[PDB]
Amino acid sequence: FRGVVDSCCRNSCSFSTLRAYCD
Amino acid sequence: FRGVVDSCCRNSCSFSTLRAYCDS
Amino acid sequence: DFRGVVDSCCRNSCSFSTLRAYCD
Amino acid sequence: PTMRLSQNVKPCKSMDIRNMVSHFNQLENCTVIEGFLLIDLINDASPLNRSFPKLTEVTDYIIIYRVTGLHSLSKIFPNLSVIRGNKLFDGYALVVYSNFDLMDLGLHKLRSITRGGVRIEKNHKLCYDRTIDWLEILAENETQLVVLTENGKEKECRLSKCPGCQLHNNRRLCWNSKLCQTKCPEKCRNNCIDEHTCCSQDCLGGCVIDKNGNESCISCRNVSFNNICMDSCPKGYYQFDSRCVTANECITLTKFETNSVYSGIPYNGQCITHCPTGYQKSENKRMCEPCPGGKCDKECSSGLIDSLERAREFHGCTIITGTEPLTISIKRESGAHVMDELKYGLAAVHKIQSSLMVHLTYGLKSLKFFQSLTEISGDPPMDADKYALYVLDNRDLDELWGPNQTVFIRKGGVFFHFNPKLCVSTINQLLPMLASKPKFFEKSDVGADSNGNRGSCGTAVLNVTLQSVGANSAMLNVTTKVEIGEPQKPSNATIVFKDPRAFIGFVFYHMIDPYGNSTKSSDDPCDDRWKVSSPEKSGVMVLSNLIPYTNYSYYVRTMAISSELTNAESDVKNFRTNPGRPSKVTEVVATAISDSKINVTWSYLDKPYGVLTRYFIKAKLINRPTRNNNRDYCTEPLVKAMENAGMEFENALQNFIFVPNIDDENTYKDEEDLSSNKQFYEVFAKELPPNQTHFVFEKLRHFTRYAIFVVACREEIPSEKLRDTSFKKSLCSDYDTVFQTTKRKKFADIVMDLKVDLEHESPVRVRWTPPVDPNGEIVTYEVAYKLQKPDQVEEKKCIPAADFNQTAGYLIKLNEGLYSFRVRANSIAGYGDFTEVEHIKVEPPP
Amino acid sequence: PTMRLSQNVKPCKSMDIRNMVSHFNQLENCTVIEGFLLIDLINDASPLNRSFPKLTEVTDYIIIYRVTGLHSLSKIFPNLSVIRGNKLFDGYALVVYSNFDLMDLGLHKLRSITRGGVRIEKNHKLCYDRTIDWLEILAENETQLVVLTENGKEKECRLSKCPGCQLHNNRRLCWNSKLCQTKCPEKCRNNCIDEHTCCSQDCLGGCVIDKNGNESCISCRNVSFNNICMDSCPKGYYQFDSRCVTANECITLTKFETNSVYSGIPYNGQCITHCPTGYQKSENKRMCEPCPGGKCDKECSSGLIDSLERAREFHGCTIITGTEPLTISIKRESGAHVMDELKYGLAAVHKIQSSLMVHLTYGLKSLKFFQSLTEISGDPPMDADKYALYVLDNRDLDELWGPNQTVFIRKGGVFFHFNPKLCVSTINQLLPMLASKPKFFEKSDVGADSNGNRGSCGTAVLNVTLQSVGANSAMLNVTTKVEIGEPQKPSNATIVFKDPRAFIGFVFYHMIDPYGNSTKSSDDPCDDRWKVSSPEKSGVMVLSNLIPYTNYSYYVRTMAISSELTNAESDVKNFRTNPGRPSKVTEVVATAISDSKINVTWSYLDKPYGVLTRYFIKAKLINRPTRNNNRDYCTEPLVKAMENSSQEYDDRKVQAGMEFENALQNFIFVPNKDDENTYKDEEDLSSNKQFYEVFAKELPPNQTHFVFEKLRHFTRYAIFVVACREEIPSEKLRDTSFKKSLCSDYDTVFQTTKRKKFADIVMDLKVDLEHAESPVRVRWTPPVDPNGEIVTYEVAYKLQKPDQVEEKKCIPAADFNQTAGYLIKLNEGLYSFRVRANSIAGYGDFTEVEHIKVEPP
Amino acid sequence: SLRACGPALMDMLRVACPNGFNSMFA
Amino acid sequence: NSLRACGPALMDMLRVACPNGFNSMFA
Amino acid sequence: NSLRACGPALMDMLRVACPNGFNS
Ligand SMILES: *[C@@H]1O[C@H](CO)[C@@H](O)[C@H](O)[C@H]1NC(C)=O
Ligand SMILES: *[C@@H]1O[C@H](CO)[C@@H](O)[C@H](O)[C@H]1NC(C)=O
Ligand SMILES: *[C@@H]1O[C@H](CO)[C@@H](O)[C@H](O)[C@H]1NC(C)=O
Ligand SMILES: *[C@@H]1O[C@H](CO)[C@@H](O)[C@H](O)[C@H]1NC(C)=O
Ligand SMILES: *[C@@H]1O[C@H](CO)[C@@H](O)[C@H](O)[C@H]1NC(C)=O
Ligand SMILES: *[C@@H]1O[C@H](CO)[C@@H](O)[C@H](O)[C@H]1NC(C)=O
Ligand SMILES: *[C@@H]1O[C@H](CO)[C@@H](O)[C@H](O)[C@H]1NC(C)=O
Ligand SMILES: *[C@@H]1O[C@H](CO)[C@@H](O)[C@H](O)[C@H]1NC(C)=O
Ligand SMILES: *[C@@H]1O[C@H](CO)[C@@H](O)[C@H](O)[C@H]1NC(C)=O
Ligand SMILES: *[C@@H]1O[C@H](CO)[C@@H](O)[C@H](O)[C@H]1NC(C)=O
Ligand SMILES: *[C@@H]1O[C@H](CO)[C@@H](O)[C@H](O)[C@H]1NC(C)=O
Ligand SMILES: *[C@@H]1O[C@H](CO)[C@@H](O)[C@H](O)[C@H]1NC(C)=O
Ligand SMILES: *[C@@H]1O[C@H](CO)[C@@H](O)[C@H](O)[C@H]1NC(C)=O
Ligand SMILES: *[C@@H]1O[C@H](CO)[C@@H](O)[C@H](O)[C@H]1NC(C)=O
Repeated sequence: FRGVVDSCCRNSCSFSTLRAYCD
Repeated sequence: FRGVVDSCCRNSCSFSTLRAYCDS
Repeated sequence: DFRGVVDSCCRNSCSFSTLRAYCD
Repeated sequence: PTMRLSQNVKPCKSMDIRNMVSHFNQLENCTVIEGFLLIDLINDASPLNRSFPKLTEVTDYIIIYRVTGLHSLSKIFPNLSVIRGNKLFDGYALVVYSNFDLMDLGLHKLRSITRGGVRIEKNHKLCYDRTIDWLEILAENETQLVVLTENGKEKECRLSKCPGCQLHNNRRLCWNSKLCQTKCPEKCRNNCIDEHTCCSQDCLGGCVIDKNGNESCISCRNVSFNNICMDSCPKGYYQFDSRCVTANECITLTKFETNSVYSGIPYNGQCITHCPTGYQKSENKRMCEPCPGGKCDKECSSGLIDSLERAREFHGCTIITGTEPLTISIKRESGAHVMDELKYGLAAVHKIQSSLMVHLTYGLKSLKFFQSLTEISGDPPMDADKYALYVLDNRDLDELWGPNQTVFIRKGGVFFHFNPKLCVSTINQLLPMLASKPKFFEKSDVGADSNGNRGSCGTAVLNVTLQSVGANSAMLNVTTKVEIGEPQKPSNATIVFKDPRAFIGFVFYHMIDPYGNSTKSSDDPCDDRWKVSSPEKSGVMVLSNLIPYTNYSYYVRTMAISSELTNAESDVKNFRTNPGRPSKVTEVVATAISDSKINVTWSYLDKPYGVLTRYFIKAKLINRPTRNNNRDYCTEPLVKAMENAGMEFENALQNFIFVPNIDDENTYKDEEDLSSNKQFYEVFAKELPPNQTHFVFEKLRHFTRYAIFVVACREEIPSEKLRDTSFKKSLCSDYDTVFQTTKRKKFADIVMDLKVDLEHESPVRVRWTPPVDPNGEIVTYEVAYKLQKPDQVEEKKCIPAADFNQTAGYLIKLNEGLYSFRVRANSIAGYGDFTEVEHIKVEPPP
Repeated sequence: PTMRLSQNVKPCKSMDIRNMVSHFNQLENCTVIEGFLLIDLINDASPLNRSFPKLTEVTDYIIIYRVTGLHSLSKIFPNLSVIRGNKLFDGYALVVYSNFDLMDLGLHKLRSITRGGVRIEKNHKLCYDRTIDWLEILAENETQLVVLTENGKEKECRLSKCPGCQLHNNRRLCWNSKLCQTKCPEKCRNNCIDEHTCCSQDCLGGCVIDKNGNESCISCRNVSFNNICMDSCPKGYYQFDSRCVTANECITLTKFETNSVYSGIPYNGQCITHCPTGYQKSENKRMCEPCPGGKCDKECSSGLIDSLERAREFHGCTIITGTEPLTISIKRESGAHVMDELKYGLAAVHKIQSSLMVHLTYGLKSLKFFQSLTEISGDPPMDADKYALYVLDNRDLDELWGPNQTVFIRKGGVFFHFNPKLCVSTINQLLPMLASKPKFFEKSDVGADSNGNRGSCGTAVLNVTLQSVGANSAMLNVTTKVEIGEPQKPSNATIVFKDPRAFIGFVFYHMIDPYGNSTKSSDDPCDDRWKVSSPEKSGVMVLSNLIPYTNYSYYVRTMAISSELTNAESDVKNFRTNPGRPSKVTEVVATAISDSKINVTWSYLDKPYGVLTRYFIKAKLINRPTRNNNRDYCTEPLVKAMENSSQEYDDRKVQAGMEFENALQNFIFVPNKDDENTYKDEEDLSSNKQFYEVFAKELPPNQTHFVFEKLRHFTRYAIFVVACREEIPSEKLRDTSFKKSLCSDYDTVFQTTKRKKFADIVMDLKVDLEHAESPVRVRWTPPVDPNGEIVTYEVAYKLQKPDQVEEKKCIPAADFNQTAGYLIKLNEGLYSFRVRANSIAGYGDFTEVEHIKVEPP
Repeated sequence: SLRACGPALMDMLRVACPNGFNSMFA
Repeated sequence: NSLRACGPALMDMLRVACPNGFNSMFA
Repeated sequence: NSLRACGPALMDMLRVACPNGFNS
């Protein structure tokens, strides 16, 4: 895992932001 | 028009007319 | 007096479309 | 092929038993009733006798109204088998209403009711009303017409055991305790003489069978002639309900209807009361002839239609006239036959000279039954001559005039209000029908949201597909693509919104639904079942914080600015999450059984979040208790020890800052780590099947505390079996340790090998060998002695273990005498046990 | 005399930096701020590579909210000298809130905060927040408003050593590890450079001293003009915070102070933002003037109100103007708070120039929120001057203007349709309202059938009376006789139903209300406060499972089918249940005080029912424990330390049954253990007169603890505690011998007193010998009042010689019935003797020593 | 003068003429 | 669809609501 | 709407959110 751990824990993240991490 | 519930109930009726459905 | 976001989303529930109004 | 019926039929016309018992004689040995049979207003029916088994079926219907003094209906109709319901009373074929003394329906012989249904209402003592499967008796195509209410079933009628036939179909279906319902196999439903003996399809309601093999039908399938059942009447004879008759017989027979008398007329092989469409009765009343001008223009006065029964009167009416508006206020308990009775009644009308009004209707589906209507002259309009079509408070009206039917309205305007299932678009169809041809309704004549707010308005359907599912989250996918403005190729999917501003986005709903049958969210002010989500224009959403291994129901709908009436929704799909992590095992209790056996018990009183294929018990030795240095032994001995708002400033700041724009058992295996000396287990663990709620170890070390696991593990889904290659998994539950201690070994093995001696006034010496494996470390040795003198008391001394063996034994100074000696070791576990006695003598001479 | 300030001034108005660092350009070479300066929501301040030394003073507060990537605050303000704080935020003049990267302030040159407090919190890396005594920064008066919290003060701030630098209160005065903080001597009070180098009082916050020897202020204390300080502005100019300006400048010197900016008005020497109370501002803003009408009212433009967030823009409006009509079209069924927001935006409205329209509203309960409307002038009316009040298609509009509340429509008619909840009689309240004064409304204006279709109209009043009230049940009695059928044919009976079948029955509401002021209904989607009984046609109801001695509220309404308009409901009433039985006393704890006393302590945390008329205490002496015969002693002696959905219901069933009945009747006929009774004062001394066998007392309701006396030594007492309540006048004549229940249940508590101080003691012991060859003998008396049975007697003896240690013998209680004596054989010599008893309470005390001489041949 | 309905109508009619009803078909 | 939140929770909800800049205060 | 998860919950969230692979 990468900074996703903090881009979606320390602050909420939207659907598109999360989807952006897919290959 | 001849029915009881259209002679009495709506339009109201009177005892004189009521004693026609039963007299024998 | 004045009212704003906090009384619009904290003192009572609010729809997500409201928060969208505070974005440039 | 051909089959006689039982007994020659003695038909007799419609019969009514009135005001007292002896009128029952009119019904004596009538085989079949050519019309309706009714019993009413018998102040005291108890004096009845002579039940009438010869009667078998009635063509039209049965109504029993306010007959008092009657216990069970079977005492009048022993062998009533079938009710044909040719003509029907307000959609009902059997009525048993407002009767106090009827506590047993009793119709055991009844098999089939051909049309309509049955109402059994306000019969207080009539227990066992709901203990019959009417739906097998009734016609299968539409069985909705059953009503059982107000039959004193609150507490008094709870003798439901009945002969239990006994418990079939989750009911002891019965006509009271005496008889149970006689079912028929689906191959011959309501056409069986017993549970297995199906009758011939040429019969109806079973047949009589005798040793001679001369089977005979109880009632014919279609018709009868010379007591022979056949599919159709022979040439030269006219069908009259259930039998064929001659011309004169038909001309003399009669049916009583609409409180009026109709004499049958033979026509086209049938005896009919009214000439069919386009025909009229002959002046001599013996035949039907074509109407002059193609059809007869009979006109009928307007009025009110409070029930399907009243609507029957309008049969054959072509023109409705009279200043009174023709009001339809049918109130059915969701019945079905309304569309049939009304179609029979009013369908012939081609124009209403007066105004129409549909008010307070319940169960009326549509006005399509005005099949021939073409104009509403509205000469006198209703409500101050303002309106000619008045539609108010119709709880079930859902569609207006039939497909491309036209009705010209000449005077006045429409008025639609409070029709929960009639969407506005349907109302708009009337625009080209008005004489004024308005492009829009005056805003006082059509409510905008009071119409169609409950019923599903005109809307397309969205294909919604599930992309993936996990432990706590799932992703949806709306397949039906939306488009904005011109599509450039319509009919390749749909849902086209003219303006980009119009479409706000898809909205997803979901909520827990173990049974998978939850209903959609209504417009109720506080229906909070569904967890509505925020709009998403991309058509994809990730439901989150789901409960693992649970069923869910979800559906979609398009949200747009209220000006745009285009709308669509999906069906209520369903799905279930993945297993996830099982919950901790509850109620783990550990009890010591002996010095070397611990006994663990538990129970799974929580959701397993999957299928738990196996438990896992593990016990590992915690290091033995130890003597702390500051222990005050031999001065403070112990016998036993086994008990082991401030934020408001932040709000005021936010209000101003924003401004709107303008132990780590990852993996396990069965293991048994025997001690170094091979006498006890250091750690023990074993996999168990889900059977066990308890397990007992053995060969456990005496007086030692063991920490106990209890872990439940779930089965592995194929995806998790490989997809989660090297991380997490987490397929086994969490746990919390439980501690228990083995008791203090045997009742012996404390000290041994004792002896006493002296130097040669010599002091006394006592020797012993310390225990090899006592209940914890020895804290003290207690030495006791007693003189060989009667009634003596034993003295004793204490040493804190000490270097007792330095001199090969403890030293004692004692006076003259003969003494017995005892010794015991004492450990942290508690008081020990003394050894056997030994003796020594003191004898200093002068 | 007077001196120029530091450098030429170039003010810039109130500013705000947000969403990116590049916005910092707005501060380029600003000398001062004519308003607040707030920086916030910069998600990363690291890329910044400039400072703004020329910024020296800020007229209003600074707030630094949620700026991240900024560690040293000084990076932005190299020389922020004075925080004039002319206007405060929430009473504060400096806020540094939740800066998750801030570590240091570093405002070395800051020297004064002329007003307001300082709040600094949630800066989870901020050290040195506590290392400056703020009260020497704040004004020279009481401004104890500082608040410092959650600034990561736990342990990590090891660099608090600071260069030492001045030290006071056992801590250095330092901004950070290298920026020490310096005070001024009391001779200046914050216009000084160091501990002695202080400048003219005319300067505030500091000064610059040139090599020429001249002195220049970095900020003027009172005012400035043409870069020159002085006490007051020259005439022909107007003061604006720091600098005097010309009127043509004041007219453009706006200040924000709220979501809408206010312009500056040159007024008698001061550039005030808005005129004082009772003064209007000229259309040219060249001056204020007294209100032409005495009162001043804010005009506003008409426009559609599509949602609550759009209504809040109307706050403070008093006159609505413009040809467009005020269209209230809030489709969002926001529920309860809808009234709150609509009232906030419009409560102050007084006059509407162009009529009002309410359309397609969902949750709008009533138009009460026009709390101050008095005139709908309707100069331009709706729809070609036809209408001036346009209420159409509202699902929940129930009331027009509140009580009284005249509105005096001047022009045009009105329009009402499709308002199902609005009873027509309510609309008729407007008949005396219209200026035209019509006697009635035409069907074209108010729908006869489209209004009140579902509203409670023409409600009558029902008399509800409660027959009886119990401990946990009560009965109601709807007194108002209701003629379910038509009288046939007497008069009277105000409330009547034309059809028996149309009246399902009364329905009874009730709920717990400690204040008796609960209302029948409240503005809520579905308030589940009221418990609803099932429809009840009889007219009498019995509530059950009521919590005793609690105040309730209840009211009754009729439940008629949808198509029947006759209905009624009673006013809300109150009643209180009976006192019932009080709850158990709590945490009864009893402790021994001696061999003769016990202290009993308790409280009454659990709620009572009724009033605590009396506490009750009782003590029953439990029979003393005694030896079990199978036990042994002298082999196991005792030390013995002692123990102890809303969804309006469907009437489809009733309607359908009704119509079927009508049709059928039309067709059928044709023409031609301590029961509380013992709870009373009671005392019973034993026959020995030494101790109480049974002891009880009645106590006032405020003695939470009691102490006993004359108790038996070493015995277990069955303590007993109870609460009681007074009896209602009806109770004392309804009960004869069976109800009672005036007192609570009890939790028996056992205590054991203590052993007698001197314990078991033997007395009158003596040695003896036969015929003075026979063994010597000893005789004594058992203790008079031992602590239970003397299970064993113990005698100790020793030779009067050095070598022999003390010897002892033990005998059970037996063998002393013969002469209460014991024997032993001894050799020639003289001995000493001692004796004691041992009982089930423990070892006894030793008696005084005896002596004896022995001399057989 | 009379206005009864449903069971009220039934009972009032029964009381007003308990001497039996004329009935039909005869 | 009811974001009842206060203080830092509300700030986080705003941040997740829109990644752009927040407010045009006289700009 | 909004999302918030951590640890294995976040791992599952990302697993569902990316039916295709996601790099280390
Ligand atoms: C049956 O009742 C009739 C009168 O209704 C009577 O004449 C006859 O005798 C009775 N028969 C029997 C067997 O009770
Ligand atoms: C049938 O009933 C009639 C009365 O209408 C009677 O005269 C006749 O005897 C009866 N016949 C049989 C077989 O019951
Ligand atoms: C009217 O509708 C019927 C369907 O019942 C259809 O067959 C017919 O073609 C339609 N005609 C017109 C003119 O719309
Ligand atoms: C399912 O969603 C994906 C995006 O996650 C999209 O590419 C795909 O088209 C959707 N399904 C279909 C059938 O289009
Ligand atoms: C939905 O999918 C089915 C195939 O599964 C297809 O036949 C149908 O046309 C689709 N409908 C829409 C509205 O996309
Ligand atoms: C729906 O499921 C519930 C249980 O969840 C059950 O009680 C109810 O009878 C079901 N109804 C239908 C129509 O399936
Ligand atoms: C102890 O073991 C026995 C035999 O396996 C079992 O019956 C019992 O339940 C166990 N103890 C407890 C507390 O369950
Ligand atoms: C124990 O579990 C096995 C499955 O492993 C099952 O076949 C068996 O019936 C179970 N026995 C009991 C007594 O639960
Ligand atoms: C850095 O400073 C230069 C001036 O040297 C300026 O032009 C630039 O905008 C600054 N950039 C940032 C990110 O502060
Ligand atoms: C109170 O109820 C009783 C029946 O319990 C009834 O007789 C009485 O009339 C009611 N009260 C009044 C004032 O009628
Ligand atoms: C209610 O009771 C009062 C007296 O308590 C009486 O004056 C009034 O007429 C009653 N009204 C009704 C509607 O019962
Ligand atoms: C009732 O009165 C109490 C104070 O006794 C008060 O707190 C409460 O708000 C009041 N309720 C209403 C509805 O007025
Ligand atoms: C409770 O009701 C009684 C009368 O039943 C009344 O005296 C008392 O004031 C009420 N309590 C309150 C708090 O209103
Ligand atoms: C014992 O009772 C006395 C009252 O005589 C009281 O003053 C004292 O506090 C009590 N002590 C305890 C420990 O309850």
